[PDB]
Amino acid sequence: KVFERCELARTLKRLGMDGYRGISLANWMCLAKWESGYNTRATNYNAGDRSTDYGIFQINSRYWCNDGKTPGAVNACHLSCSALLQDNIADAVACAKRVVRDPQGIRAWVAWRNRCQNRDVRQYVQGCGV
Repeated sequence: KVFERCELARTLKRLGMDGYRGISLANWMCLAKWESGYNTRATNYNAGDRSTDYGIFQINSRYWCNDGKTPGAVNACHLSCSALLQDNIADAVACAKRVVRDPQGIRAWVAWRNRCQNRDVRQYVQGCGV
């Protein structure tokens, strides 16, 4: 749901995202701040695009998961977009991993290279109390 910044640090560390694919949770948490404000239920919609963002990392339902009746959904994460907004973060993390597993990495969302493009984001997870 709508949690705080420190919760996101332990949330990704509990799943194993802390220091995954060469990136650190510090960059992953700084993105969730502007992406959904540390909110898993946060989801964006589309106007005739068949791509609804679902999850704390805003994942569209046309190239990552399928919400239910989305034909464009490629099912990259292979799951339900609705689970990404649910309290369970496993779908948000499992689908987020697939997004960074590509050659782009953590550069899929523009908000990451706008406020965290190779910036000092270590303070986001450093000093949380894990």
